[PDB]
Order: sequence, then C-alpha cells, then structure tokens
Amino acid sequence: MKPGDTFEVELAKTDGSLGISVTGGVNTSVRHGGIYVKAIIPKGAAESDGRIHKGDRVLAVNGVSLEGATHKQAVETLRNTGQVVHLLLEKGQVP
Amino acid sequence: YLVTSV
Repeated sequence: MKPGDTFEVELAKTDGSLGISVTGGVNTSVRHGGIYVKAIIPKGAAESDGRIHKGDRVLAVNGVSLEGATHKQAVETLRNTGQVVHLLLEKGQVP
Repeated sequence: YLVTSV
C-alpha cells in the first residue's frame, strides 16, 4: 500500500493464459505505453501471484516494454512469449 | 475488441 511500487512477477502461463484480461493500451489515453488488467481469473497463474487486482498497470513483460503497445500488440507481447512471463507490474493505486 | 484472456 505505497505509491511507486513495482512487482516483477514471474509466471508460467497455464495453457495459453496467465490469467488476465487486458485493457487500456497506448491507443487509450494511458501513460503513453502500458497495458492494464480489467479482469482477474479466479485461480489462474496471475491471481496465484495475486498482488494484482483489477486496476494495475503492466509496464513491461520479460524485460520488454509495452512501448507503443495497444490492445493487440499487448496481447502479442504477453502471449507469444517464451513460456515464462516476467510481468513488470505497477500500482493501480494513485498517490 | 478489448479484454483478451492471455
């Protein structure tokens, strides 16, 4: 419960699903790059980290920035990965 | 589209 907090979570997606439904994206008026969670799966890999809620910001994945990434590109950036998804997540809680 | 489980 602090601002400026980042969690680098490493997950292995279970049959093509970490467990987050993506929203936001550069196409929306976000911080010029970032995908965000709209919905958490109850007990996929993502929720099994669980420091996420339905508010947080994905800034980078596998060390790969969501720079210029929109809905489709953000999926591609999470989905077409080398199994391990190191999610660089920022707080969905404002200062 | 939005909201894609991945």
